[PDB]
Amino acid sequence: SNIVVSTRTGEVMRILPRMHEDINEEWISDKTRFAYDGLKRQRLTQPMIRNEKGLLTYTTWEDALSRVAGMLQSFQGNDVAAIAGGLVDAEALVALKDLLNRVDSDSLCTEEVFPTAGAGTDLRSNYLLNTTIAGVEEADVILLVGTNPRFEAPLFNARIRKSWLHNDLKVALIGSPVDLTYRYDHLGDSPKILQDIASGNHPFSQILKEAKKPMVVLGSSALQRSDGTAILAAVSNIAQNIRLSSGVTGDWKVMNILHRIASQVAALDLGYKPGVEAIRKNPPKVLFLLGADGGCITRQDLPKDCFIIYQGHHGDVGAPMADVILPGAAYTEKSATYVNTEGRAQQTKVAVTPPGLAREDWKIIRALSEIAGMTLPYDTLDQVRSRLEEVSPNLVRYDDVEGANYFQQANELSKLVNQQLLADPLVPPQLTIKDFYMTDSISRASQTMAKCVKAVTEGI
Amino acid sequence: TRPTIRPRNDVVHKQLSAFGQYVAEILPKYVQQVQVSCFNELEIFIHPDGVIPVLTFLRDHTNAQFKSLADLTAVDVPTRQNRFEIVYNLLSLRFNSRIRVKTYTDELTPIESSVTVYKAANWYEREIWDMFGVFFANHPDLRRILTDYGFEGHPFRKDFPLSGYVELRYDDEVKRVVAEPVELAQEFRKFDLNSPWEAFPAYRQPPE
Amino acid sequence: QLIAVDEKLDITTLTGVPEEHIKTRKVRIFVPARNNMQSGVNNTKKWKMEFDTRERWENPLMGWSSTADPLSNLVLTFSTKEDAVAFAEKNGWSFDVEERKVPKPKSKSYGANFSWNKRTRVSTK
Amino acid sequence: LHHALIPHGKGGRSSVSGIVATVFGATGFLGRYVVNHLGRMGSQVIVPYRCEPYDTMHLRPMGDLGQIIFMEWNGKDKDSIRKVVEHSNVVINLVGREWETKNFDFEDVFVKIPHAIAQVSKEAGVEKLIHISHLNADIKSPSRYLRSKAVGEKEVRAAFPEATIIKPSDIFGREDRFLNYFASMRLGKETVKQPVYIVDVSKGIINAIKDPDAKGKTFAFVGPNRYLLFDLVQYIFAVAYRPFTTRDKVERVHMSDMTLPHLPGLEDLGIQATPLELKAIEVLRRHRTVKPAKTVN
Amino acid sequence: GVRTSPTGEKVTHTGQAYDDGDYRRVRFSDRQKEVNENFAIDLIAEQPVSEVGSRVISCDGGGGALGHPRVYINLDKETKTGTCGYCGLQFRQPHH
Amino acid sequence: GTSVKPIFSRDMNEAKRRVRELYRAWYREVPNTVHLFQLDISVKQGRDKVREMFMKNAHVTDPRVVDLLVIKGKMELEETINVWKQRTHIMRFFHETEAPRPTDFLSKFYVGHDP
Amino acid sequence: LGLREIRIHLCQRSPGSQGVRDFIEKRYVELKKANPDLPILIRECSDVQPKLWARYAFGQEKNVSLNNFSADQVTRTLENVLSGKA
Ligand SMILES: NC(=O)C1=CN([C@@H]2O[C@H](COP(=O)(O)OP(=O)(O)OC[C@H]3O[C@@H](n4cnc5c(N)ncnc54)[C@H](OP(=O)(O)O)[C@@H]3O)[C@@H](O)[C@H]2O)C=CC1
Ligand SMILES: [Zn+2]
Repeated sequence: SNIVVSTRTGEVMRILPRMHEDINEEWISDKTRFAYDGLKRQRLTQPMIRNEKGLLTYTTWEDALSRVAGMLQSFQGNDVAAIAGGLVDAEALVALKDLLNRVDSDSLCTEEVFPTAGAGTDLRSNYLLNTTIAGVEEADVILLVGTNPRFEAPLFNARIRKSWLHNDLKVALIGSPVDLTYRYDHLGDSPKILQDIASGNHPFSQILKEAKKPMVVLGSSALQRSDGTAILAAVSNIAQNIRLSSGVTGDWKVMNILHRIASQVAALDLGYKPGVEAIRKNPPKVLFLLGADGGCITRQDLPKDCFIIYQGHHGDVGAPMADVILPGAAYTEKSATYVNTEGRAQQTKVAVTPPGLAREDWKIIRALSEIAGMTLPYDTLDQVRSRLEEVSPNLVRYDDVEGANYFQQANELSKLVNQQLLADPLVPPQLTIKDFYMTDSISRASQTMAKCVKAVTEGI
Repeated sequence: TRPTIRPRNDVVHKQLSAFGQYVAEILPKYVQQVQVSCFNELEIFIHPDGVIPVLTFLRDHTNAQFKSLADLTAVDVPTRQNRFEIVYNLLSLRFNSRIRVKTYTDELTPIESSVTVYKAANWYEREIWDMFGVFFANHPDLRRILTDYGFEGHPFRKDFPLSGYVELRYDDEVKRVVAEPVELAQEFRKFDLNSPWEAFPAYRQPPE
Repeated sequence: QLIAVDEKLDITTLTGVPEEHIKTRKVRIFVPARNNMQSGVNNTKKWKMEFDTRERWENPLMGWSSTADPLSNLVLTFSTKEDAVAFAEKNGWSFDVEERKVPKPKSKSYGANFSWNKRTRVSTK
Repeated sequence: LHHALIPHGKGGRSSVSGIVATVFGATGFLGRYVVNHLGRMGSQVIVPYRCEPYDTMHLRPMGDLGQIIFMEWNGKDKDSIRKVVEHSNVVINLVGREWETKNFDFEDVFVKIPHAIAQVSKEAGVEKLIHISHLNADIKSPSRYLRSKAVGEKEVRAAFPEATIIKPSDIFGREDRFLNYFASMRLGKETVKQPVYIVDVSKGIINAIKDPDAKGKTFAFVGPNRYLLFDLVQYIFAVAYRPFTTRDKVERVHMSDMTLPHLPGLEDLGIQATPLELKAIEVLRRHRTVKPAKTVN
Repeated sequence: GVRTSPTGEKVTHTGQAYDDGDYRRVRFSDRQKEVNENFAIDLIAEQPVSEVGSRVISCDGGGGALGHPRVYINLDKETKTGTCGYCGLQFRQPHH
Repeated sequence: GTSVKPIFSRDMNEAKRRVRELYRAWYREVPNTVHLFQLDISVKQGRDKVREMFMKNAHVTDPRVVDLLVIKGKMELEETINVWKQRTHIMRFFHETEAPRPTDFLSKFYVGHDP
Repeated sequence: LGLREIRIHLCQRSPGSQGVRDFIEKRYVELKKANPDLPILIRECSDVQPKLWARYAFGQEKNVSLNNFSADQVTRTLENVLSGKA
């Protein structure tokens, strides 16, 4: 959602909404509005390295960059690896891609899991919200599979509520009976109901049959539970049955995926491999944590004497387990490109400059490359964005949401594997309001979010 | 209109409108527009090539004889193709009246110098050249008049920064006053004072 | 009496701006978004050209906000987007243009509040 | 790095460079150049002055508001040194008098004061200390000045093991005591001199501050060209358009300039030493009312 | 109510005091630090709570035109006392 | 089309002629300027500075811009001839008090965020 | 020399991408059957010539234009790139 950052004397004061009729209309969520408080707390301001006692101590940029470049030169190939966090821009992502490509490494992993079987991330529409946020106003029935959009994407749920109020849109949910601020038809909890709808036994198959503009939305949280391949295959089968039986109403694009982190689509468009299983299959000897603070990979899942580099802006679960800490910029301190779940690429602007000795993330990666002799061709931001256009030309069209529909190829590619579903009901992580405030490093370091959690747990 | 409103003079408005007719009729080659404001100010908009001819006529005609040049200035409107607006203010002691003549120009088109018509304009034109960069042809001696020697840029243009680009101090190393890029201990605070809710409906523009 | 020469206008050598304040700055041309604290729209009529934010640091004495770029407070106003682009081009600044966002027309109906069978029926007023 | 000490700005008058420097003897010939180079780039300078406040007045415009802080001290007391270098991270020692007083001999000036300064700096946690000695400084030297420098240089290195020692070679400048000395006269052909420009020495001190690897190193700051005394004085008198300090100065000026090829020099800090032919006119234009001297290499 | 820092500096009513490693303390050597001794928060904490027998009470800060703009305060909440937004004086209805 | 009004020239050849005349005058003036203002630079340095100033505007391809720069340079020359400037004004052309701003990406990255 | 990925940039509405589009809509599926591990990224341009990128070991890349190529020509050039033959 578009925002306005209000500053004064180089300090962030508040976040206000900005009008985009197609994304958020006029509203922003409480996290978006009130989590800027964490940008002034738990911040990483200077480079740090491990001393003889094993503790982290401050050091200059030259020392840390040289110490990282030493290990980057010493090792090569699969021994080097990278993990992308939830608040990473496209420029840093492509910089890391090129830096590890100059070392012959493809182990670019993301904390969020997206099933790669079949089409994987080859076809863009396989991991986007093809109906778009505005298009929800034209649907007449929507199916939600293993999502709690009220907390995973509050403005998406607000748009659904508006369409429910004004267009008599009918909603059905497959998952835990969460509160979505409107009445919905709870089909059930067990994932096998999807197959039942695929079989045609459940009457909701007849319900989706008669709809002029149906809609199926699947969230990545239900793709995390190791049944992502099977659940995605079932949902794609439902979409294929709808399109095949009801006929092709046109360019309606029934199939939709709702994302939860900001950097997922930008990473997938740049060729990153979703998930972290590639790290698990081939543990590396040196690891880059480009803002990774999820705890998916610990030092137990890594060999001894592993070299870990953390590049980010808050000290969180990812920082104390590192050997070299490089301070980066936040989303309010850099002109950076992010792609939303619609697949629309939007760029931020520089509101303040990074505190202390922090620098722009892509500049950090480029300097590190130039130290280790693998000097990246680009020097300025325009050249970085030209590189981004070369890798993916849709990352430079800054308000487009339109794209090709290649649903048939991705659907027929998913029928090759026939992985089975677990007997485990779909339970989203965001079960209640108390789980919405604390989500990422900026939210966790926020005192206002802590007060909100305290008030929810006990009110006065 | 009770005592808090400025009184209105219809007679002077009519007289100035009639004289605008008169000047319009005599010089159709150059005059492009004539206006009389609500507070009885009469201004005539002309083509740049008519500056010498329009000015000479106002001064010498038995009905004009605007023998005094009160002021000459320029206005910078970056949104216009012809960026600079040259304004002449003339006073006639014979008929006890004031007139305004407006003209347009841009960065590279010179204006004819009216030092021949008014000796007063000389320094005035120099100031314009110093402050906006408008060149005046056939000026007896055109150079800077207010800025420092060697000052680069024209400060009164709208895209010139308020504090400029360089500042002066004393260096004991070279034992002289030196100029270095400007750094401010406290940066100028820019205020957004404009409010929504337009104040004067009579100036509302069409919504195109 | 007329040159009739053909070339794009470029006055960078006459304005006196330093070299690095032309080829390093990135201007933004945009219609400012309406303040969400107020419902008036009189501030979203013209086009504004502004520059890219540079570093602001703390003064060791008095803790004020110090800056080193002269163009930190320069905002220019234009009637049309084409005028702004022309100004930026002739002044040699690389620019980013954003298209004007207009609130779409909406269908408001007071009677819809008291609906017989739709969900638009309001609980209280 | 203690956030308040993080550099900020574009290296200007009002910027921050993260240097808290205490310049002992800042009211001398070299001190003014050092303080000017420090303050023109945003660093804070603490200056301790024995003399009247009026004498220091020239330094005031060398730094922005609050960036130059004057405090009184004396070498005989250690508490004053402690309070002057208490918060500094760089301590520069420029104290030195070329003659003898009834209260301060060469031993007081060049041995006891630098040793106490180094001891207090080490106690207070000062990160960097820069000391100034002479190029011709050795214990065996006949002159007391040079002999004193050797004892002091050794005792400072003992007190501050990672201190940086700078040994300038006969500094010349606008307020110097070399070209002014020879131009105010209005014995040679065996003494060779190696003068160094004052701005080069000041920039060398600044770079040694900014250079991390110059912790325990020792430097010899020398000019580009070696000149015989006789033809150098001939050039000095020619520039001034002229027809051609008790006992220690004469014995030191007739002493030839040593050569220490092992010690690193100005070029190792990135300074192209300026030939005396360029700056001789600048210094000596005021003594008036072209054919440079031959150099030996 | 002026306090003292562990290093020895006085603590202002805004709570400001340089930490141990801060070089800026050098500015106070051989000089003094300008600190107001009368803390407004303590001084206003010493004022009595007035007792007025009305639901709404008006405050102008005293002095008429020499005070602050007049404001009206509701005293219906018995759990607390109504505090003037400008003057800081506290009012209360006569409970029990 | 794109008809525009001349200032002094009709094409670029006359503009080049005026530029050459101005360079002639400046080259003639440099020695007298160095001697009269008591500069500490060499006449070689002054003439190299004049060459650098003339080279800064080498890419101009518009006669109006070119002869406007010629008028400005003539104004500056008249300032220097009549000794309206001082040593400080003349000395500024040399930026002897400004620290060398580095150009490589690594150096800029270390000092700050300014590209 | 080892191929690590390919990227096919095609325009959704430009005529020069026409045959390229047909390629996918005819036979991209078949391609993915033959290469179960090579990432074939498909991306969309606008007012730019279609192009195919090939990325090798150590980050080397080669790009070739596919303007007005038919499905046959794109299939042939893709075969040559996959096999390594020039
Ligand atoms: N010939 C040269 O220029 C070069 C000098 N040497 C060394 O360079 C150092 C300084 O250079 P320079 O500028 O020429 O010396 P100056 O004579 O110009 O200034 C001496 C400085 O030291 C201070 N000072 C001197 N004696 C005392 C004292 N007894 N107590 C407190 N402060 C004192 C002076 O303060 P105040 O004025 O108040 O007395 C003044 O700040 C000297 O220590 C010298 O040994 C290095 C090679 C040659
Ligand atoms: Zn009150």
